[PDB]
Amino acid sequence: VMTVRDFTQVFDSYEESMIAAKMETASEEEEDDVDLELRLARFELISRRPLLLNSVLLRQNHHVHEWHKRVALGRPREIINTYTEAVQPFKATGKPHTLWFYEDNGQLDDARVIATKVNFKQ
Amino acid sequence: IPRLLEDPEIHVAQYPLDMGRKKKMSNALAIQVDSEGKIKYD
Amino acid sequence: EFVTQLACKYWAPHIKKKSPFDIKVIEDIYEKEIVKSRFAIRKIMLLEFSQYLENYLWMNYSPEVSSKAYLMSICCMVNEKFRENVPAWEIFKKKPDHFPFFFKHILKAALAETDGEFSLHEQTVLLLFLDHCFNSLEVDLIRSQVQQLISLPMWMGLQLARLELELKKTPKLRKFWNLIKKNDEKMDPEAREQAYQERRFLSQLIQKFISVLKSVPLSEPVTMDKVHYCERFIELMIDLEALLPTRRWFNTILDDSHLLVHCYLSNLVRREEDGHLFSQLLDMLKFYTGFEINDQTGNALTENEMTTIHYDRITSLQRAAFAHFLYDFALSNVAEVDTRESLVKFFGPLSSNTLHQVASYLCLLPTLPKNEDTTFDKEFLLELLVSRHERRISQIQQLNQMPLYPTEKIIWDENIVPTEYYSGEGCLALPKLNLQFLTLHDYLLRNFNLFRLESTYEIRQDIEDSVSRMKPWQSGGVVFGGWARMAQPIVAFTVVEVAKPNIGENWPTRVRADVTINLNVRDHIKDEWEGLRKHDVCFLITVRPTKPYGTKFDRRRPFIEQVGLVYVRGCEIQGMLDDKGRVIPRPNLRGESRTFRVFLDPNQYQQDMTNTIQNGAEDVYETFNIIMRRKPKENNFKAVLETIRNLMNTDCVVPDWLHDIILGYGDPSSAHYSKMPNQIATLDFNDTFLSIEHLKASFPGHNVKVTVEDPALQPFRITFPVAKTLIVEPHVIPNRGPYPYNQPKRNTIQFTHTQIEAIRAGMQPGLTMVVGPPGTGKTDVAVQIISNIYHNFPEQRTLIVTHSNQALNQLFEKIMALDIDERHLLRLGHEELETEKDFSRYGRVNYVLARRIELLEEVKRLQKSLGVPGDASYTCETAGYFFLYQVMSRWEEYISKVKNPDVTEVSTFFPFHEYFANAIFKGRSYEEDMEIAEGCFRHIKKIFTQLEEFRASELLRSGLDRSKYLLVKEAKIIAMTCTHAALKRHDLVKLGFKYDNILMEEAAQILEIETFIPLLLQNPQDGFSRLKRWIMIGDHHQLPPVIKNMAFQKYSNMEQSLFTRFVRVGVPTVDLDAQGRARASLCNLYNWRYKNLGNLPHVQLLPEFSTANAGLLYDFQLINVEDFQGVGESEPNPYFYQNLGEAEYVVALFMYMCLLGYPADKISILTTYNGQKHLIRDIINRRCGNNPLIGRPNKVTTVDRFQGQQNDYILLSLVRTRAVGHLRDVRRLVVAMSRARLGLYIFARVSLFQNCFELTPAFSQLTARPLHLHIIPTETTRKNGERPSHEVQIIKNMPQMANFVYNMYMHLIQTTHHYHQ
Repeated sequence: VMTVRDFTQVFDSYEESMIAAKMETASEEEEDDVDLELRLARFELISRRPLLLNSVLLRQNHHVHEWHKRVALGRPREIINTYTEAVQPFKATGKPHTLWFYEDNGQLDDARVIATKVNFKQ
Repeated sequence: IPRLLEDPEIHVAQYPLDMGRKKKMSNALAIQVDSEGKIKYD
Repeated sequence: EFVTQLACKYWAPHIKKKSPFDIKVIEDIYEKEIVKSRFAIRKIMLLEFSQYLENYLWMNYSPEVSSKAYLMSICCMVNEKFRENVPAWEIFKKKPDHFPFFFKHILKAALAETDGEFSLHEQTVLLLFLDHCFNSLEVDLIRSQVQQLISLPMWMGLQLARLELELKKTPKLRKFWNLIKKNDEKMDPEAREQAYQERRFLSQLIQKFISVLKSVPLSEPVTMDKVHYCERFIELMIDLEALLPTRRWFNTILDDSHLLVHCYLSNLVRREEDGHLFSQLLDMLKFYTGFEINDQTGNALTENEMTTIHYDRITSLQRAAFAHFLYDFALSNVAEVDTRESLVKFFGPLSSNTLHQVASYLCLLPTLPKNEDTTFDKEFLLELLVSRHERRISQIQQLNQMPLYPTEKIIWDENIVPTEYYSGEGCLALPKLNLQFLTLHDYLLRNFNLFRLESTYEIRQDIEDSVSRMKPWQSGGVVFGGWARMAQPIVAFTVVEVAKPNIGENWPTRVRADVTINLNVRDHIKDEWEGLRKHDVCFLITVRPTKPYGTKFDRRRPFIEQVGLVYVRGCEIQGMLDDKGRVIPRPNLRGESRTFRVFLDPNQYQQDMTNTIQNGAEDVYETFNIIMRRKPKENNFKAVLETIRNLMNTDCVVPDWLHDIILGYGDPSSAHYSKMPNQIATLDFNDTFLSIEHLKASFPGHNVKVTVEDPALQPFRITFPVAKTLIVEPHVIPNRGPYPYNQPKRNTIQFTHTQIEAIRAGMQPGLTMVVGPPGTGKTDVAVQIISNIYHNFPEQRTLIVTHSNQALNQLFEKIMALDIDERHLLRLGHEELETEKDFSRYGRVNYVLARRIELLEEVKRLQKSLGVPGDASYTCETAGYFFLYQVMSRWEEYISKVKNPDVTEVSTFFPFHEYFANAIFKGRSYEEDMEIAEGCFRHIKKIFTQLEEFRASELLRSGLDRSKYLLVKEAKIIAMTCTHAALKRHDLVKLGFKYDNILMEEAAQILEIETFIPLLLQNPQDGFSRLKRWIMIGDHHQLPPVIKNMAFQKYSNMEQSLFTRFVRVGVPTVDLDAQGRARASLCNLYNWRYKNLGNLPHVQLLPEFSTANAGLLYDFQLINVEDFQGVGESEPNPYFYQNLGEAEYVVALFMYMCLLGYPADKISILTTYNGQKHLIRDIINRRCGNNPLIGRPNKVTTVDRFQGQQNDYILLSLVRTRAVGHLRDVRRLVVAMSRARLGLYIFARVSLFQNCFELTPAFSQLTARPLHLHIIPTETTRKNGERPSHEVQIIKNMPQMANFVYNMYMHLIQTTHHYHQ
């Protein structure tokens, strides 16, 4: 497996390396899904939407909208970020900008944490 | 159609609950109830 | 008797004088024979076969006599010729003058008011005729008429707003548009009006269709003529759309008409029975209207281009939405709004008027005037906007979701799986093979579907037979009243694995199941079921029997109702389980129960599960009660489909100089060697020419200049210019050592100048096509090409692909006689060894192992001859060390002394005297002895070169790994059948199989897709195909690939090989022109079919070809055989055609010959029908039987089963008396005429075949001789031409012959007595 790791580093040095990396991710982890999403951000779109569907089925939890955002490269991926929000904060707004305060967004993130409910209200 | 005890026209061997189809020569002496009531354990 | 009497009077062939042309004959035949019989196929056949079109209709056609009946009659004949697969256009090509007038009036008739002058059926006939025209643009006469219907000017049929939209979309188009409008000014008023009518034809035809379609009621009874018109119309749409020259401008026209939306909302598609075929044709059309190709460039669209197209559409819809209507929709991201669901949500609530207005802003419909209501339905308007803008899945995703097995919903659907009873009167929902394909995906998918659907037919026969034999009866359970060899009751079935889907895909990656059977059967059957292996395909079947116990089955009746067929699913054997639960030194299992683990199609599984979960459908996989196996050799369909799909998925990297030709467009000659940029100037022809005289004679049109004047010094190298001058350099083969027997084998064939052109072409980069008529030396050309490539380009590897193992046997036989090392040879296969040496993986591993032993012993002998101590034996490893350390050192020192200078010192310092003591120098000259020394070193070096190659067998113990090494590395020539290549492509690519050159034989016998697949048995190299050469050798004038169900040939031309398509496309061919296996007299019976096919010298001059056949005056005869006991052809079983009169006559002739002393084995008996084959065999056994004086013929078989075979004497029975049948295929004729070396004797109803126009060039020759058998029973050394010195008796019929042979035999039984026991 170490040879596969060094070869993965060789793919990291780089189309064929992208094939080795995508195979490394598809070999069958959320951080690794973030890595494959970074590969979508670099290499290459519908297939990326399919792998993103795989990452979504693997874990319906808030960076997935950003994974959808690669398809926009954006209003549609932001819409996916919005529908994901319905399926569940600022990410939908970022999708809106893609179609085109952070502190309150942060207290909102405190709301996003998994009397406490009263705090969620405040 | 049924093929089980559960369920003349059939033209099949059917035995519906428990009428024995093979020799047993069982010892048991028939339990009896008289008129309305009782298993005649006496 | 009416049509035939007319034929005899006015137009029939072989009638010296006919009555003059009379228009009323055409009028009477059309109204009273064709129309009144409701266009009866048998009537139309009789007319067509009688040569009505060629001899009466067309040659008497003129504008002044043209009528409805005349136009229709011509179209009926042309259509029938297509139905019968005979040339349809020859008479028009002969007299083209009035065809433009005729064609224009076909157009008028096709557009004629519905139910007017022309009936709907008559206009269906015209649709089909026009379909044939559009499908025949290779004919100049037709193309010159059709051009105006399908070029850019046809766009004047577009809505004005759509035209402007397109011209804005492609601004460079406008100047061409303007130029058209200008040139239109130069036209006189009638030519202008004619031009405009032609330009509008297809768009107007669409309007006629739409109104016909709308006239179909939803539930009320409908006339079949309307249904069939609509069907043929969609067939026309598909063909126009699937061909780039007709698609290029028409695709926009079709879209502008919104035909597809009309069709999907139509009452007709909603009729589950009536509109079923229409629906399936509709799905095909939809595939092409949305096909992934750029109409203008002709290039396939990328995924990015597709997405852009879709995004641009939404974008322009949002622009119109924002400005004029849908505010929220217009501002939303594309992905939010572009699903069908979202689009219905946004546009569904809107009024009809608003939707019409939206469409108008997209130039889809004319403006809705203020305060007017639209005339279109809301569902039309909605579906128009929705279908245009919704997300589409790609062609690849569509393909990847297809199950590879047919279900019960497919197997009995005769729209896509026709029976052999298919007449050709209706159309089918099938792809067609002709000349061109849109893209590689189009090409691969057409072959995928045709292979898929054709294989499904054989599956149905397998299912109907085996399941019927099992006699499923009701007991609410099933009891089987019979047993079947190929099918067993399922004792248990359980899905044991449903694996997770790969990322993206919505189907499980793998579904497995365990199926148990109880082999309570005959041991022969138990063995066969236990003979199942990995990748074997079986079918899982569910019957819920309809009949009570004892009820007879009738095979003539609908199978599904007969047995209660509910489900069919396919599966693939992984392996049988052993008693330790392991998937299978194979074990001996106990008991009669057997369990197999199998793979289920994952796409089919998901669909069934989805159907169950969503719609409450029962779980199919809990219901199976029958499992059926098949014959392995007839059961490769799934593996072939898989390989084709894989090929489609890949980037399909074929040579860029092949891609366009493969798709059938562009310059057909652009891959010829003379047009390849990497054409090689100088080639070593090695042993190709036997002498300088042979060489000079090999290039008739060239001036040969030799680099050396001395005639005694004249192998040859030839340099070609870049001008009619060839520079020939003789050279000397490098000495290979002091054993003169190690001089190379050499070619002995004095190739003709034409054969040389083939060999020359095959040595060059590019596409080489060789047409090789019977016996013209295809095989010798092939091995010479292979040999020349072998020597000229040692690094390069050659792949050989044939159709049959017989051809491979022939190639390897001839290869063995040439200078090719057998370590470089390899033959793959899934077989009886027929060659002197074994070239299988097994044979080659064994050769290497045995050769390694011998060579290591030579190293030991070399060691000792050098005085090096050491008792250990050498390995390949230590042999390598020895060569560098002991051999190379000594040689380098030696060369340092004598090559850096007397004759004496060449020998005095030669380091290997003792090793070669068993075999040196002549002491004549330095140069000679030095080269002798050099050759000795080459001899020794070859030993160590081989051992280094053989080291792999020391590093790889198993025979399988050893064979892999030979396949991937060692072999330079690798051969297999196209069948094997298709099955093994996946494994070959995984192994890293590589090759540079492909040679094929029997190329016109190989299916299109099985010709294409061998191009891709390797991965691309640096983004390009490694393929340097493609050589195909075959004969399209002989029989085509075999199609089990001829309906797929009739409708789809599925038999057409790639070879044949390439010849038709116009790829230049090398046509071998001198045969060497049969009499010149026999060669005449088929050489008319070929370009300049003559005979080789030895056929012309050797006595064995001019010696007559004993007891027979003529070396060939056609023998007329009238009725016997009131019967001619007979049919004891349906389609089992026989002819007792012919059979008895043939057998009697065979007996006559045996009684004359003929070698019975030198006689083979052929016939065109299997029914007659069995009957002749029947008579052979019942008349010859236990006769000592009469042997058995080598074979009694059909002409189709005798391809590539021959005997000295052939007895041929044509059987038919009622109709000509499949012998009308001239290819079958040519094969039948060329199976005999010395004698051909044919028995037929001569009159029937004489009347057949296509068979005339053969039969006009055959009837130049008597039709009564001329025998010479008292007879050899008699020559072909000389008048015989015996009595010639004429047998006038079969009974007279059977009499004669009886008397002759009874005289021979009394006068002789032979003795075999």
